[PDB]
Amino acid sequence: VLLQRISPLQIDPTIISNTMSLSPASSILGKLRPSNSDFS
Amino acid sequence: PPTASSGHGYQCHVCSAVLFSPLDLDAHVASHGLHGADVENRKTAQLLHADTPRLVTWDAGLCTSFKIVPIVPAQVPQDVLAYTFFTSSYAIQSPFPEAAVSRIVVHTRWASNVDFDRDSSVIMAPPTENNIHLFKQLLNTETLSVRGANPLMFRANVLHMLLEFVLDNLYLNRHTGFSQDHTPFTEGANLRSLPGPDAEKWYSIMYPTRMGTPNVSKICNFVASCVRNRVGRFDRAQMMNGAMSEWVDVFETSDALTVSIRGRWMARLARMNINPTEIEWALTECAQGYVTVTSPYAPSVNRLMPYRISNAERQISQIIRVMNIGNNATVIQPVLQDISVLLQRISPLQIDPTIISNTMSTVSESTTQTLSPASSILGKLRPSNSDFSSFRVALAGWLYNGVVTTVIDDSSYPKDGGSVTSLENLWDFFILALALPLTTDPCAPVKAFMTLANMMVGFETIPMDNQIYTQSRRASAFSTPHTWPRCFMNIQLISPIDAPILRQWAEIIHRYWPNPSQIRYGTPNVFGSANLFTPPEVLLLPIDHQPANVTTPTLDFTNELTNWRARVCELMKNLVDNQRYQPGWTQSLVSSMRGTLGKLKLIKSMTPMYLQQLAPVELAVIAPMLPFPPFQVPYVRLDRDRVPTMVGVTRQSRDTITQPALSLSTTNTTVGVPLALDARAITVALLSGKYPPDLVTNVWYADAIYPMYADTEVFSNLQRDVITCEAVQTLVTLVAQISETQYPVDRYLDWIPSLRASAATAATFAEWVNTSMKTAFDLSDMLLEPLLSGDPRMTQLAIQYQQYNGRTFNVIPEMPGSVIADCVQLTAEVFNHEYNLFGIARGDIIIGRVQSTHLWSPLAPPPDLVFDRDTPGVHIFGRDCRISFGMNGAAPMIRDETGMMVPFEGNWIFPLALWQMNTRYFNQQFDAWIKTGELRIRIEMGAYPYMLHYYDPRQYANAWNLTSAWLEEITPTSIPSVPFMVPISSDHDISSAPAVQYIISTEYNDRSLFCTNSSSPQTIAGPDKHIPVERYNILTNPDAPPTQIQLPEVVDLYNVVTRYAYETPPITAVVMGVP
Amino acid sequence: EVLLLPIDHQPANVTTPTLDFTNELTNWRARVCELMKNLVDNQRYQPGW
Amino acid sequence: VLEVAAGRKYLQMNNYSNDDDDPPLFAKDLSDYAKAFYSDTYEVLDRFFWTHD
Ligand SMILES: [Zn+2]
Repeated sequence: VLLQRISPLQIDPTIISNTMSLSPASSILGKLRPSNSDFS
Repeated sequence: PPTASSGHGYQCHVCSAVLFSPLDLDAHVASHGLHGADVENRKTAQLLHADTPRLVTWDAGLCTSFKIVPIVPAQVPQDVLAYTFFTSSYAIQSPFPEAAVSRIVVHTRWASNVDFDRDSSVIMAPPTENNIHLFKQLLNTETLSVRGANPLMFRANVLHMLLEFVLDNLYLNRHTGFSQDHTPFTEGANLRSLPGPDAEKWYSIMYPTRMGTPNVSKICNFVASCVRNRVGRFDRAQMMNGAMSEWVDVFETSDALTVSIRGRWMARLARMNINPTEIEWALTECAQGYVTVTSPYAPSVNRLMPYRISNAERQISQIIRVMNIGNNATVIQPVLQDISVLLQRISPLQIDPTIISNTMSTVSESTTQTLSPASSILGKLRPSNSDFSSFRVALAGWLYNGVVTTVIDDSSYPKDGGSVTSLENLWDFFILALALPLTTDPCAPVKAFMTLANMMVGFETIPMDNQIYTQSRRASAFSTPHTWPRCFMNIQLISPIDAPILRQWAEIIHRYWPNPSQIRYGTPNVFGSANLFTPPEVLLLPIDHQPANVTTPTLDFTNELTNWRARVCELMKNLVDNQRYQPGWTQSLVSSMRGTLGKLKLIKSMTPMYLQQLAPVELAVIAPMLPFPPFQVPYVRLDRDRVPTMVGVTRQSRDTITQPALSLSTTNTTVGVPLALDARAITVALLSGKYPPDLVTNVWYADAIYPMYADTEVFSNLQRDVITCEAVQTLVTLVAQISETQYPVDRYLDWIPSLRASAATAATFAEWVNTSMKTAFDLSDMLLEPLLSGDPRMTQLAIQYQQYNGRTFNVIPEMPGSVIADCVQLTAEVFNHEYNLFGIARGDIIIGRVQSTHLWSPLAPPPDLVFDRDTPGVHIFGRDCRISFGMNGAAPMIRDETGMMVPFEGNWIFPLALWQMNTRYFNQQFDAWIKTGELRIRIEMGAYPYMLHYYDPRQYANAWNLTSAWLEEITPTSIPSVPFMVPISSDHDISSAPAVQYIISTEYNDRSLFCTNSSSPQTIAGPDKHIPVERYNILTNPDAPPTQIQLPEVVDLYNVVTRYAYETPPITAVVMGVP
Repeated sequence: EVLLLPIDHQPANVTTPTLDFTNELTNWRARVCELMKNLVDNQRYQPGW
Repeated sequence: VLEVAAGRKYLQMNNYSNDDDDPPLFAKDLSDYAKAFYSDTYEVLDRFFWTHD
């Protein structure tokens, strides 16, 4: 938590979705599940 | 489908009956009348139709951006001059603000009466107010103060401001009208009358040299030294009798900067201009003689219709479009859909699947027999005109094999095997063998060969490459060039002793498969060449094409697509021949199969003749009017070495690699999506085909092709392409100013501070540029967003495909110029000299007390008050600044940059960042010594916004209350404006009083000062400045020609401007077609 | 006075290109993607598609 | 620029079955193996092949 609070880095999974836009694209989208936001 | 109806509706209401359902009701009444938003949606709408921008917009007000505002009112009622001297007493209205202190400010389009505003504007209050908010818009999102700005973003904010200043001035100077001067003020001049409610107030602003000259006041001193005969209109082109002369040249108030910008804009528009003759030639050549259009033959009235563009712009637009389409299959399918729709509307062919039934009902076969080839193929084929759109989608996919690849669905294959003893599988083989040559899939021949190979396993045998892709492997899985078996490329491994029929089928595929061709659509005179890999104006085709000889077509069996069917039927005849492959069949069944095959090989169908003679003509007539131009790659017939294995586009460099030809191999993204089709439907459409009773193709196309060429909408897409290229170039040229890019850009604003931009900073700045260019031009859809999802400071465009050989073909389109980037660079080059007029000052400031009765201006201080680095007795700080408290009376000390420690007195030099990082520890230690002590500091900044405070010289004034609220508000993120105290000018002598200055400049920043005491004879106390004659060169220098401009260092505020009266009608109002 | 790290470290600056295959982790991502590409290229390992 | 379709320098019989001792025909035995573009000047021909694949 201390590193998370003093670091400049921000982690938003929306970059993956914006870059993506059996459909391998949708497959990896569903397998990464960017909507989850726990990066502990 | 086979829908039914159920229950609800019952109202016949023509004969009062009640039905079983509302659908039955609808069919019943019809019989009566007859007898008796995701981003994918955004991209799809984008492809189908974009948003045309607003290129031509007119302006009827005087073309200027710099105005003069009075800052201090004149002392008109005074006790040295009687009030009868001044012109104000007589209500004479002068061209200049009659005040004690004037000054130039910047208010874009303040005197303008536009047709369509562009929403961009650089409005500046006078310097006495606060203009800090013009420099805290883009990246200054965490400055707590309201009147505070971050100094490390002045360059980005100024770049955005200059882009706004250019976008606000993309107008055409409009011609209004004139009248003659009935007064003796001018020798009968023609004076422009601009529209508006209050127009009387403009004839004294536009024409400075009409005013009388009764006084020796400064305004009259100026006006009495100007030239007499440069006023109003002095040239015109009157080409028609009483028809509003085309253009004029007029002397009037306007500044060279916006005049040059609008001149560049008009010179860019004049290059795209096409005339009705060229338009009708292009349309006739596109329609290929089926549609005629007429233009007039008289002296014109100077239309203006910018629609012509180079080929580089169209190629770049096509690259961006493919970049959007890549790997979706729902963004591209609607294009194929509506192409098939208009093919249905235009084509004369008509698929009636009763030919198959009428030809199969005449087959002679017994009844005491458990098999029937006729019934078998009728069941396998199912002739029904429900969905023959598969045929049209296949025909439309020929225009797109770089992105779309039509492939036969695997539901058409024989369901995990299929043997030659099974009649269903035989007919399946026939259907697939006819349907495969009409797909743009490069692996169709091998899929056909291995359909037969799978279908006969255990009867014949051939050696395969490995044990995975064996002979029993599903035929639809051989879908890459790597997969083609070695025995299909070396024929002598299919030895005729063991696999005779299979070797025969292989040789038939190699020799008689259809051959490519081309048709040469379009006309690149008016339009360009959107295609990237084929030569301009060529259209590749998977089949041969030779035109027709007559317009009344009749049947013939002399074409490629019929010879293919003949060969397939001959080989199936040989296959059914032997008893080796159907040991149980009888002579009657063998003869019946022969009869069905021989009757199916010669079936009176018009579809092959159509595909040879008329289909390519229709594709070529439809292509030039498509919203998304064709994107093809070559159709390699059967060679394996040349099949394309990819096509990818790049949009940024990779490394320290400046050259796209070297950075393109490993920084591309593959593009392409396959579309499945129906072999059954394609083969039914290919077997059933007939024309109308007596069609005459010239008349048919002449009255079926008219509407799509009367609809003029492809001309409005070329303007969108222009705007796209302009936007990409402007993005490159502006990002190169704050970052370090690969292009040889010029740099003018390096003296303004700025931070160290990263990817996030560059992306944000690019977003601001994108939105600011979309606000002007009235755009709503995406533009420049395909380039923003990466690193915007290494951008580059290029496309390529690769063959199975590994030989790659690339297309690096050359970037044409952009008038908007040229004008932004011009505005920056002018800012470099005229920065004061936009509110910025250069150099740094010197904080130190100066008390004296003198009247010099702080924006132009005397020489022996500034000091710099190379001055004796100066201390430079910055690297490790440490303070040490004094003890027992000894003074405190601060650490020099060279390790020495000095007291609080003398001349110092700080970096502004060094002050900001210690804004509070330094105020408490230093402010007590600057105020009353002997300390003096030169905070070096480079660029800073300022604010002015005027005071009466004959009363005590003190600056500490202003200069303390600035020092104590300097912050590690923001600084407020720098307050200066300027004295007021006086046209008569006064008594002096002590002043106490604290802040002064180190250069000359008093450049926006226009005139001081402009109505009095003289200026006796304070900073005086007469009207700047160099600003009005062509009016005070008789030798200068009327069209001279000194651009980089003077704005010139008055010059000759040209005004147009062109007219922009629609295309169809000039080029009429003949119905 | 040493702090071991399982990766290389370089001096800091924010003005360094995103696509920089001198970086170890960026190079690793690029190499893994290249190998999976080579795996998928010829369809030698994916029958049944 | 006149365009004629070249045809069949050779001709094949029934007993010709791809033998190692049969004479090679060099693909000039079937219908369409090439097209001939005749003109009067090689400049005109070279300009023709700008808009031709
Ligand atoms: Zn009825």
